[PDB]
Amino acid sequence: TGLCDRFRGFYPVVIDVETAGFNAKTDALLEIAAITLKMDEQGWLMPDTTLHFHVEPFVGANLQPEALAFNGIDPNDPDRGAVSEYEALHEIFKVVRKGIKASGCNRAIMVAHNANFDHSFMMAAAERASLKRNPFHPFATFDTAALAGLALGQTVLSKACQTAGMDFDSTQAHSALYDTERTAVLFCEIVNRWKRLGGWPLSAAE
DNA sequence: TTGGCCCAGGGCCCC
Ligand SMILES: [Mg+2]
Ligand SMILES: [Mg+2]
Repeated sequence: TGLCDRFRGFYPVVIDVETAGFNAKTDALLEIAAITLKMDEQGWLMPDTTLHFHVEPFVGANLQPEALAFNGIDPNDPDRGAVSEYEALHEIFKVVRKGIKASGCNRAIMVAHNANFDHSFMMAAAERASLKRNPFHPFATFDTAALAGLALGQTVLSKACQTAGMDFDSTQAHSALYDTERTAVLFCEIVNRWKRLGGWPLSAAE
């Protein structure tokens, strides 16, 4: 009933990014939050550690106005508190490598909504900053849109949360911290409901 | 417990 036995040794980490566009290679990463997970004694999954950073646009990054219109971020504001892609990701990777070790996992896997998006941005930022020993799987993800489709019959984040019996706020939507937390709680509830229904462990049904 | 965008009104929701 250990975390390391749940996902074949993958350590699931919830990620949401806010960006200045849809292209991971050309558009600025502006914000990232990460939430690691843990299992209790009863084997229920739940949020553990929470990290959140404002990110300084990389050298030569594009900034799409419509993106900034959508997320309401201003990369010029000297008050936002931005750090380098190197800084935010170094911190995230350190906390993650520590969680992998403590739980006896061997690799992290990104949990995110329409996960290829956040995965592509984090990987692009890691490559730019030349971070070595990136603990995240280089192509596998746990997409909560697909998981919600299965569990809840909904793929839109806000709707999936509401369908799962969670609160989800519009006026708080479109900020990394809130997004990541709701996503983490959605993922945990999906995993936990599968367990409550006797789908896990694989021996439980019989 | 989406308001606003994008291809008048409908449907979309990873920025
Ligand atoms: Mg968001
Ligand atoms: Mg997102």
